[PDB]
Amino acid sequence: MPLAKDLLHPSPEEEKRKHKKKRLVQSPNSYFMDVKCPGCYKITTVFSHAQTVVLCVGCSTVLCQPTGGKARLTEGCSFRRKQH
Amino acid sequence: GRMHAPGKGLSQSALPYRRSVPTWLKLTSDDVKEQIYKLAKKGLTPSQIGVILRDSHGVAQVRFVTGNKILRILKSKGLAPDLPEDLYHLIKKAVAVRKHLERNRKDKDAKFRLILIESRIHRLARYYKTKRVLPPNWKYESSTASALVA
Amino acid sequence: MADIQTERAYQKQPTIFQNKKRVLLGETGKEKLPRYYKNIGLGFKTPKEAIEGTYIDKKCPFTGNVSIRGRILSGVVTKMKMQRTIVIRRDYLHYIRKYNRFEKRHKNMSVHLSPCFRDVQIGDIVTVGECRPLSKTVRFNVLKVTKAAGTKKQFQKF
Amino acid sequence: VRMNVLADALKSINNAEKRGKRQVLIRPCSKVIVRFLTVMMKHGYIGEFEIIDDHRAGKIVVNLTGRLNKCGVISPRFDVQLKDLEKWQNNLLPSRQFGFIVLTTSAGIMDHEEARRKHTGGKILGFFF
Amino acid sequence: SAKIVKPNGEKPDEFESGISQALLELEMNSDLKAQLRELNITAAKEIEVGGGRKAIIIFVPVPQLKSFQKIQVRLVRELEKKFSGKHVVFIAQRRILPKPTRKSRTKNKQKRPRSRTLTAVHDAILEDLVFPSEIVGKRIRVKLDGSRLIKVHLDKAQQNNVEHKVETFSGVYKKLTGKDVNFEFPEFQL
RNA sequence: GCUGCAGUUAAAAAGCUCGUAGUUGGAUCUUGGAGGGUGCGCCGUCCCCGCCCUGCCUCUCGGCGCCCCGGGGCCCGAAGCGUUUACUUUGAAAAAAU
Repeated sequence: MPLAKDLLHPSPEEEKRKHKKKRLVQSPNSYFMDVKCPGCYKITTVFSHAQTVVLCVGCSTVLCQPTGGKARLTEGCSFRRKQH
Repeated sequence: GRMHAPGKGLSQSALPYRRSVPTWLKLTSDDVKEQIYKLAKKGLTPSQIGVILRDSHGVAQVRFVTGNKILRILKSKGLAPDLPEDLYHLIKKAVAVRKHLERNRKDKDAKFRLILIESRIHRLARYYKTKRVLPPNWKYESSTASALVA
Repeated sequence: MADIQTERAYQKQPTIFQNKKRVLLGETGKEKLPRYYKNIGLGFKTPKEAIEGTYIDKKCPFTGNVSIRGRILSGVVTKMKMQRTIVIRRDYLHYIRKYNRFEKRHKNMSVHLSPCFRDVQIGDIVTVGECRPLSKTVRFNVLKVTKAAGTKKQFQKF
Repeated sequence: VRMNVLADALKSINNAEKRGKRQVLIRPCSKVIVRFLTVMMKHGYIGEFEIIDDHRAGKIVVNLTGRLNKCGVISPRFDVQLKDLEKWQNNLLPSRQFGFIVLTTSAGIMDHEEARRKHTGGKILGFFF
Repeated sequence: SAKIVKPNGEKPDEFESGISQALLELEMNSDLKAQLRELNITAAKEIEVGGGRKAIIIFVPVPQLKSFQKIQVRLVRELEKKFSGKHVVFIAQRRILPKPTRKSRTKNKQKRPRSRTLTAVHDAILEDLVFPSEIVGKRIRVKLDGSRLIKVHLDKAQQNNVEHKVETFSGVYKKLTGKDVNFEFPEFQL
């Protein structure tokens, strides 16, 4: 705190380190993804932290299990984010 | 911070700005309202519907893809149940604690806790009642509560 | 309605006379009771109930012999235990300089309530007007029922 | 919890200037905070400020020079009677000459000088010098 | 002609007539007709940009907008090209209701909807002036001279459709509210 | 000790928490030009004021009035008239003595 910051334009790096609620103007720190499993060809959208089992469209498969935080995606899987 | 303890803990959603979106979100109001109603048929709570919707199927907030909160959707279909859910789970919790205390008359901690829960209930009901949701004269009673929650 | 007349004495408005009479239909005559009313003034609409009604109430401001002069007050209805009379609670602010915050204070005021008003229910805000001593306690008379289903805490309908 | 929001904004400022700070981020802001920040601004006691729009209640960045000894808030918002304004400024202002008592009147949030000129009065918000 | 689509309580004309005709010109076509046809407009107003290329502002019923949103980009592209020398866009007429006083009188007129407030409406104007981008954030700057300026943050992607426009959005906005608006770009959370 | 007190150790925070009264309660709904007072020798200096660079409706009533076949409809003062207040502001009403 040396009488030097531009509270209005703070850096993206140290904004990105701060608590989601402590951010200049707030915003979350969580995201969505599309997920693959070769056998099917279509793609289920999933939330980064998830609580629910998420199962795919048809195959009783799996597609992550939950945790304290981010859902752990399951073994042989792929995932683009992603939007805006 | 916190009401019935000394806990401080800040913890939250952090809801998004962006006014509109998601944009990568196609589907439609049609779609998710059907989804909601069908889930609520199955007995699911609005909290629960919001979660399962969130993670399994694309719905960041049901509010955004439909100008209405999940509970309001339920109530408009005709799925709203008798008392609000928070009040339910409180009443249910005080029930389970009460059943445990009847079993174990020696547990003073439990007696303290039962009080806390119960106070939280009475205040919440006072609030719901003030606001018409509950008929003025609504009260939670051990005797009848057990019978009420199930 | 309920038979008014109820008591032992024949209830009637003074100096409003009858005379029924012979011939056909009615029979006598159809209304069978001439009724006399007046508007209180101060722009208080004399409710239909007063004109339409059978009830006697000398104490009534519209139908009865009482004049409304003096203070016109408003209060919230605390009690409607007594027949034809109510108790209203009047909140007011008391100013205390000696150091300065004044503290809410209240007074209850007994006030006669004509049968013309109904749904006088506790919680209702009401406008009463000063009057000649009706009874040892009662100085006032309910002139207008302010109402509201509002105060929502429930949903009123019509 | 929170009773008032102004008192926080003002204090935050005062501690900024006391440190030797030249900016602050107050939260959460309000029409009344803006109006007060504005009266301060007109007079010089702060530089320019900026209301950032979280989708919540707001956050303000004030850029401050250093002409500010103190900006206080009066709670509760006592009613003042035109010849209690004369009594207030004397209670809490450095010299008769300067510093402002800022109050809220039916005709706007204003410094008491503007109050005297309009010839209206009301309830006291706070002050500065 | 004038009767149909320039209506909304006044016939009128000239530009409204031209643009309407342009819509018809577009109407001949395929999928670039039938989808539009439903759409209708209340009025057009023209206001300039400082060196002197004018901007044309179009007014919509508001229940309509979702459909207008449906096309927008493609249509605006056509209107800019056919009608060139102008910045075209789309604003929805919104009602705005006055805050009651008191003695305004007050015969407690039916509540009113936030979705009727002057500020909310203005916010809507800002939202309408830019399009598919999104307003990421906002700030208000209090100038030394009692002035206020609103910094309206913008997204990033697809912006280009708006990039050249910006100045007009500022001017257009001014004509409506009398407030000053400024535009910026962000950042990308990491 | 309102303004304007002290309570770790000096006299003084209940062992702790629940809790009714009472008190206390987030953000957010409208955006120069001249008139009059006293200073300085026809000129001006310095306040104060309505301005430039937002009560609706009526049009139980009355009619300013607009259109229809005695029947109708509509629609400056006055009227309708107030959503409630607190507040504050401007008046009156405000014993003499003091």
